[PDB]
Amino acid sequence: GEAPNQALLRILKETEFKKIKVLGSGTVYKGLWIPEGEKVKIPVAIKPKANKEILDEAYVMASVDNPHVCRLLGICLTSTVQLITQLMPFGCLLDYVREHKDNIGSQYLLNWCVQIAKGMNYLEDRRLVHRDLAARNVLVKTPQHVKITDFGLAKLVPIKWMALESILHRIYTHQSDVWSYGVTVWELMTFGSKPYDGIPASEISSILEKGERLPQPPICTIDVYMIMVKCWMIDADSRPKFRELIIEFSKMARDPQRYLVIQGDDDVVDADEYL
Ligand SMILES: C#Cc1cccc(Nc2ncnc3cc4c(cc23)OCCOCCOCCO4)c1
Repeated sequence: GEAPNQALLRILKETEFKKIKVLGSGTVYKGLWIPEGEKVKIPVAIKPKANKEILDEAYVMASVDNPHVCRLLGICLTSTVQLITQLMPFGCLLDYVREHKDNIGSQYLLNWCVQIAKGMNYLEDRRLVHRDLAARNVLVKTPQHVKITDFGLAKLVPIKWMALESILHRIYTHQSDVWSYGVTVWELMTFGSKPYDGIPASEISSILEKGERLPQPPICTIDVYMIMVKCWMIDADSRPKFRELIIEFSKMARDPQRYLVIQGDDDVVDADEYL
């Protein structure tokens, strides 16, 4: 009794877009997409067995439409399978936060938390479990506007971001995503620290069983840290809902310095305007 997935799968002529540079290495390039009969230029990222998987990704990305999730613009079916998406010029948020450590205020950190919760709440609406929420998989369109990406694991192994019940019984829920939301917030609040750094993943299951959790980040008031901790409750239903994380961080974002203590407080069209 599910709704029909009427998303459109756009097939792009490879002559419609111009690669311009490698961004990473699986390979992602920067380029420009010029819809043939349209006077627009669109900044884009361009990304058996392997083909099957990347098309699962294309499936998920084409089926989401929300200001805080990356949506597939199209695929190109040439010698290889290329996913074409909105270019996120500032890269992923894990790198971004490490590079600008000394220039990120409480307002930005809390706003990122709100926007990521909105993206995740949207995916919950769409009955989608991301299964790989993490700061590396959140992209930065502008410092003011981040979006969740990498749906290569989503469904309707990153041990250090995973709910305990996922490490134990490979169970995954919107509430196991909340757990990953909490590890991702911890990544941001520590300006990109590696969680459980030095602790091999084999030990993670046991550490979490003894009751250990990531420590309280220096800039974090107990209010913010307490929210993180709640995402790490053993009882998955005792963890916050995304719609609540949105609300709580919204409140905090209205007075950020009360919640984070930080020393120093032509013819181009962005994809978001190409509908
Ligand atoms: C289709 C598709 C698809 C599916 C999953 C992930 C991505 N990934 C991306 N989507 C949009 N824009 C990006 C911009 C990047 C980038 C990756 C991007 O590479 C991060 C490495 O750091 C370089 C920093 O350079 C600045 C810009 O880099 C694309």
